[PDB]
Amino acid sequence: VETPPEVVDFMVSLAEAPRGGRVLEPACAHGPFLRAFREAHGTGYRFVGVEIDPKALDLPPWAEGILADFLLWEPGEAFDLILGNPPYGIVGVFKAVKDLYKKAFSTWKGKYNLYGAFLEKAVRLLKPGGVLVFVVPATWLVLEDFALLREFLAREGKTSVYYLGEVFPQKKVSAVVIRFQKSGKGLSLWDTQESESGFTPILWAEYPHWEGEIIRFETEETRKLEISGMPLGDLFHIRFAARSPEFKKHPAVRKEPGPGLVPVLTGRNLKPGWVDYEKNHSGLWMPKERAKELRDFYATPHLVVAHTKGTRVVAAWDERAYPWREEFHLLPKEGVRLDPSTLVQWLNSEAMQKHVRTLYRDFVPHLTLRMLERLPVRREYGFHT
Ligand SMILES: C[S@@+](CC[C@H](N)C(=O)[O-])C[C@H]1O[C@@H](n2cnc3c(N)ncnc32)[C@H](O)[C@@H]1O
Repeated sequence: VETPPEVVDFMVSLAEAPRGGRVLEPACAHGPFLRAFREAHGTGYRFVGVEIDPKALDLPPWAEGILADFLLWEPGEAFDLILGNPPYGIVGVFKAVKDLYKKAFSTWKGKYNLYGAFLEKAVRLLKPGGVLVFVVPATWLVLEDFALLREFLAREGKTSVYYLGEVFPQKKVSAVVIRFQKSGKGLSLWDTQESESGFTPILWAEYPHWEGEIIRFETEETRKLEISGMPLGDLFHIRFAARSPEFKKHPAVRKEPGPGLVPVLTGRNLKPGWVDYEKNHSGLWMPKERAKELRDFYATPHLVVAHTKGTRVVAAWDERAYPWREEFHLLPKEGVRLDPSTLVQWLNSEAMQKHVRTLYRDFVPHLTLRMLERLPVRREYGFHT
């Protein structure tokens, strides 16, 4: 929260409304965007603010305050411009309300997130040609739970995404400003440069036929690398480890070492290019040959790629086939032949790190399945014929 001034200024500069138009700020509180817009564009507008907490609603006399749950409020009028910084979070009573939300919002998938709902509601309250400018996390660009939100936006209007990054005081959230015009078109991806005067936009690329696919920062080098290799997801089955509880509810699993016992490995045992079979980080041990009973692949030496180490590719070949409590487990597909040592070297390479960092920056904190499935494998490390 607490939208930094330079961010509010940037958003206000992308905003527009016809003289007399209705300007709305959902989850307004004291109305930071209502005020800023008026100061920058003028008084000739109808300013409206919606707040649910009667103790937060602190608006000037020129603004029409409204106490309601934006997500469930049904006004009788559409709006020209919607400005705001929607609440970031899940389920906030809670589960009770959540179900009404789940039935009210069509883009709601998985645990979703409140900001996605605000976006859909906002678009639905917009009149044709209307404009919304929101600051939100960058997770919806790549995450699976936001696939429906992406399709929605793509089909309802033209979308512009301005990458800001980690601009808020709390540093682990990457922000993005979305400028949506309810006048169908495609997607424009912009980057920004932070200077003393604030942000300066820089057009990165445009996708006029965008229909909701993941948004990435592509360059000629990424494109090149991807067309000249095959997707890792065509050569391997990506499997998931058993969660810690499965192990604890499994007999033969001890919480103290002993002879014949092997440590249940975690992401701390995975190093770039090697596995540390020595240090136990889970506090669980079990007879190696018994791991096969939790997941069959535990008995097969295979490739392990990290999902806990952030947005980078850390991989190793588990030659010993130990039980794992996490990470991605890759099993080659039928007929795929590969060179483990060179594949591993390739995945941990600088070029691979540069490639991934270029595309997804810091949108999300960990490498996801969708990012992993598309990693290009040079045909000289593995192939299916
Ligand atoms: C992200 S804050 C934005 C505050 C302020 N506009 C700013 O930019 O700093 C969302 C505010 O709207 C209110 N709010 C939270 N959940 C809401 C909901 N479901 N419906 C309506 N208002 C909500 C809260 O009081 C909260 O202060």
